[PDB]
Amino acid sequence: QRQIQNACAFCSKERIENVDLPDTQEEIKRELDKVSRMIQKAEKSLG
Amino acid sequence: RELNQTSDLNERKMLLQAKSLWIDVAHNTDACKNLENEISGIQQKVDEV
Amino acid sequence: VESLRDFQNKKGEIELHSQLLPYVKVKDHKEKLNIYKEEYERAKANLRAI
Amino acid sequence: EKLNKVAEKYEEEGNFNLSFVQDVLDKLESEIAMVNHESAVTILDQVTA
Repeated sequence: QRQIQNACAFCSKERIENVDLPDTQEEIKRELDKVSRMIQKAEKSLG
Repeated sequence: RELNQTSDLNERKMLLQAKSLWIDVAHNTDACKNLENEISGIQQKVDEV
Repeated sequence: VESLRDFQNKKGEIELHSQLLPYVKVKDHKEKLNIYKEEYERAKANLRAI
Repeated sequence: EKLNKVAEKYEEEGNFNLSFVQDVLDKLESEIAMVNHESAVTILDQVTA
């Protein structure tokens, strides 16, 4: 129930199964870090 | 266009977090089911005795 | 010419990095091998003594 | 030898991992592909003469 509440805090599971994502948490963290890198790259390239 | 692409990437990172939490949900459900099977076995032993 | 030189330098750098990363990769593989080996050989020793 | 020295450098920093190495790769790739790179040298020589 607690993890369900955490997941439903942002977005719903319907879209969650619509997007491919690894089950291992480490790959999720790596993809999150890469997203953050792209965030910084865009923020600095586009000002 | 890079700003739009990175906005999509950030929404994808929110999806990453949500998928992680749902996978945690799945793991906890599996553990609960295993404990329920243990309950079934131990109560079968209770029935035998 | 400046752009081309930077291109060459960074291509060499990324090639070097891709070459080197198998170092820590093989180190981690050795850790998964050696540690497991020691632990479970000790485990087989326990059962053999038993 | 040089790769072993860089291995010592990175592992002292903890950099010797797929994460840091791949991030450096992608950073240099972004800086190279976006900044598209004899004609220059020859035309310069003609200019100078």
